[PDB]
Amino acid sequence: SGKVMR
Amino acid sequence: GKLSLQDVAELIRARACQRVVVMVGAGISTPSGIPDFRSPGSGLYSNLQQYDLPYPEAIFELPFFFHNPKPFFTLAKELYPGNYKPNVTHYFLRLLHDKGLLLRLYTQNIDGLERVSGIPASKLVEAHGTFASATCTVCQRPFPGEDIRADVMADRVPRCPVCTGVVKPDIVFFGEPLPQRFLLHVVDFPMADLLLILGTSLEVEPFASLTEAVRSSVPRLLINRDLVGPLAWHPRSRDVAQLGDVVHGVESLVELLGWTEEMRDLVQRETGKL
Ligand SMILES: [Zn+2]
Repeated sequence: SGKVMR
Repeated sequence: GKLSLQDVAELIRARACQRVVVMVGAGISTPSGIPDFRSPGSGLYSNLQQYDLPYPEAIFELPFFFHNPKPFFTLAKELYPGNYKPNVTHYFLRLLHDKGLLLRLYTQNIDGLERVSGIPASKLVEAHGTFASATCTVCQRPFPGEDIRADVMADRVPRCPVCTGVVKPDIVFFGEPLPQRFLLHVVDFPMADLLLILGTSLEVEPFASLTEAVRSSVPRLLINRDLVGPLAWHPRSRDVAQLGDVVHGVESLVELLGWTEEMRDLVQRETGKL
C-alpha cells in the first residue's frame, strides 16, 4: 500500500 | 507443467486442488457492458472526452478529484448498484463458491457485481473499495452508500451534513492504503493450491504482485485477452494461459469441469430476478 501504478 | 487447461480441470476433478484463490479485474465485467481502461476502442484510454479527463487514472487521483469531482461522480452514477448485472464470468465464480472450491476472490473492480452474483462478503476482498459506503473527505464521518444516492443520481456532489465537506464513496484512490481485508492475502496466498487470474492487466500494485505470492508448485491459470504482468515476464513451469474472450475461456473450463448445465441453470435463475 498504497495503491500505485505499474 | 507444461500444463494445459484440460490438465487443470483434471486436477480439480481429482480433488488434487481444493483451495482456489481468484484475482479479477475489469475485463470480467466488460461483457456486462461496463468499459475497462485498456481495451482498444471502448476502454477509458480511448474515451477521455466523454468523462472530461486528462488521462484515465485522474478519475482515481485525489488532486484531480478535489479540483473537479464531477468526472468521478459521473462514473459513480453509472456504477451505483442497480444498473449493470453480473454476466456468466461472475456466475462461474459464484458456482466455484457453491461447489466448495473458493478460498477467496480478490477483485480490483468497483462495480460490486461479485456481491450481486451472490458470493458472501466473507469470501470477497474488494481490494480497491466499494460504493456501499462513503466517508467525509474533511471530517472522516462514515456514511452508508444509500445516504448519498439521491445526490449521486441527480448529478449533485454529495456534501457532509456535519462540516459541508465533499462525501467521497469508499473507492481506494492512487496513493491511498488498500482496505484492511486486503491483509488476508498473508494467510490466503500460502494456503492456495490453485490461482486463477481473469480479465486484468496486472498494472496496479500492490494487487498485481499477489500473483507472485503463491507457492512455486501452484498452477496459475490466466484467462485474458492477452498475456500480462509478473506472468508474461516471470513465467513459471505450471502457468497456463487461456487467451481470448474471458467468457469463452470460462465456458471451456466449465465444460471440462462437468459444470455446464448447472452453470446455465444458475444464470437463468439469478439474472431473472430483479
Ligand atoms: Zn464532514
